[PDB]
Amino acid sequence: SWEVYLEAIEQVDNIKSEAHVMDPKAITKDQLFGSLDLTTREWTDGLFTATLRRIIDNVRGESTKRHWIIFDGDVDPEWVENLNSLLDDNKLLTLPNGERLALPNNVRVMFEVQDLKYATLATISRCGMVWFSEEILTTQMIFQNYLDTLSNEPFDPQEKEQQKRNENAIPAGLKVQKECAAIISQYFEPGGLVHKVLEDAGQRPHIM
Amino acid sequence: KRTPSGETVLRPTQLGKWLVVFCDEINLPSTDKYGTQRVITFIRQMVEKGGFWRTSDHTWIKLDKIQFVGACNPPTDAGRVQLTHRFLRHAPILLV
Amino acid sequence: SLKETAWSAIIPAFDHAQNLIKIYLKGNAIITDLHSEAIKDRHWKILKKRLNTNWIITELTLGSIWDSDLARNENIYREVITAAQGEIALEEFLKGVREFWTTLELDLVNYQRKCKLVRGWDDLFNKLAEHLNSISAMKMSPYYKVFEEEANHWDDRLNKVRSLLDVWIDVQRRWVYLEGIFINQLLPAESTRFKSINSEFIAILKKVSGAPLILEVLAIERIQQTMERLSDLLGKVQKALGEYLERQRSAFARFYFVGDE
Repeated sequence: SWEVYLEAIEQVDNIKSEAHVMDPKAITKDQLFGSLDLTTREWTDGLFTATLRRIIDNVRGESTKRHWIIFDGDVDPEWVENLNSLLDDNKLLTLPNGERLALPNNVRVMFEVQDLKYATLATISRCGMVWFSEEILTTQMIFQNYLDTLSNEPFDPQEKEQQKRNENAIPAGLKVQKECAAIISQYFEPGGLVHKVLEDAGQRPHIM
Repeated sequence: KRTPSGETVLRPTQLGKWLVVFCDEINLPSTDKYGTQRVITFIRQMVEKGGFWRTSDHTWIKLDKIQFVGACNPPTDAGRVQLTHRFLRHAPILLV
Repeated sequence: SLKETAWSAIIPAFDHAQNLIKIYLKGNAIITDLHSEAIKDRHWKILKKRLNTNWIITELTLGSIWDSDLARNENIYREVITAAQGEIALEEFLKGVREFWTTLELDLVNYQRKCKLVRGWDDLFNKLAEHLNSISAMKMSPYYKVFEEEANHWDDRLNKVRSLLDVWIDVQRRWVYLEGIFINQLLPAESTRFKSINSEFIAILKKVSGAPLILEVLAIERIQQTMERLSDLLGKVQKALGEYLERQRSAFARFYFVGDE
C-alpha cells in the first residue's frame, strides 16, 4: 500500500518520494536513537536520529523531495517515548545531548505493524491510524498476482537482465513459465481447486 | 563489497557459494518484556527486506548469496516460543 | 646402561635382580614426577640434603636416584614432589600477575583535540581485586615462603595503582564536567583557579600519553599527591559553581524550574 501510494503521489505533484525503512527492534534502542560515550561525553546518533538529520541538513538535495521514515516492526512504549514530542504538535526530537532536531514539513513518520498488544493509549493517541484487515487482500487477488508474476517475471536473474538490456536497446526460461501459467491458471479461478484445497487445509491442525 | 551502484552487500567469502545458516533451536530465543524475539525480527528483515542496517556507520547491507534454514521442536514443548507471524510467512514448514 | 643415562637423558640371586627391577618399576611413578617442569634446582638441592647425599645435580643418572632406596625413601621424595607441585601453582599465578601488569597500557580515548582520558576503569579494578585477593590468600599457603618477596611487591605496587586510579577517575570526572564550561568573565575568580588545573591536567595527561604503561605512570613524581591535589582543587571549584547557581536561582526564582546544565 504505502509503496503504491508512495510511488503514485510522486507522480501527481511531480516530486520524488523516498522511503527510509527500518526494523526498530532488529537493532537495539541505543543503536536506533544514539547514545552518550561514558568517558568523553560524546553523543553518537542512532540510525533514526541520523536519517532525520540527513534530511534537516540539505547537503544532498533532501529539500527537493518528500520523505517517509518507516519503522517496519514491533511497537512498545519503551522505543517510542523518545519519539512522542515529535508526534504531538511540537515536531521536535529532543535527544539527550540536548541538540533537539526539527521535523521538516517535507517528512512523515510511519509504522507498519501486525499487532498493538504492547502499545499504550499514550503511544497511540498522538498518531493517525489506518487498519488493514486480512480480508482486504482476497485469496484470489493473491492467486492472480501470482499467475501474473510467473508469466511476466523470469526465475533467472540472468534473464531479467537479458530482457531489460533488450528493452533498452522472452528468454526460453520465461516462455516455459508462461506456458505453465496457462496450464494451471484454471485451478486458481473462483470456486476452484487451489481455493477448495486451501479452505480445507486451514480447517485442519498444524504444528505451527 | 561496495557494488558499482554504490551499494554495499554482504556475501560469502567463499567464491561461488551460498552460505547456509542452519539455526537448530530457532524457536528458543527469549522475547523481551514486549513479546519480541529480536533475532527473529532481524532474520525476517533480511529475508523479507533483502538485508539489514549496519549500526556502526548506518549503511543498509544487501545479502548476496546468504540463506537460512531452521529446525526446532513444536511450540508445545517447554521453552519454545511461538514464532511471530511476520516470520512464518517466509518460512515454509515440513513436519518430520 | 640405564643407570648410566643422565637426567636430560632419561625419559619415563635371580630373585635379587627380579625384585630390584620390581622396585624400580614400582618407584617409576617418582621418576616421571621427578622429571616434570615442577622440579627445579631448589628441589634437587632439598633432595641432596634430606637424604644426606654427596652428589652434584649437574650430572645425574637413574643410578644416582636408584642408589638411594626409592621404596624406603619414596617418603622424602614424595614430600618434595608435592612441595614442588605446590610451589608452581603459585609461581604460575605470579606469571599471570606478572604478564598482565608488566605490559598493560592505559586505555586512552581522544577528547576533542585537547588530550585523551583513561578508560577501562572497572576493568582495571576487577583485576586489581582478583589479583590482590589471591595475592593475600596465597599467603596462607604451605608454599608461600619462596615467592613471598614478590607477593609483597605486587601487593604494594597494586594497592598503589588502586589508590592512583581512584583519585584519578575523580579528577577526570570532575574535569570533564567543569571543563566544558570554562561566563569566565562572570566568575573570574574560579575561571582562573580552573585555568591552572586544566593546565597541569593537560600537561600531566600528555606525559601519560607518552608512556601509557600503567606501572610507568605510577612512577611519576608524586602523582598520587598531585592527583589528590587536583581532585581537592576541582572539588573546591565544583562547590564554587554550585553556590553561584544557588544565587543565580535565588535571584530569579523561575530559574529553579530549569536544570543546572
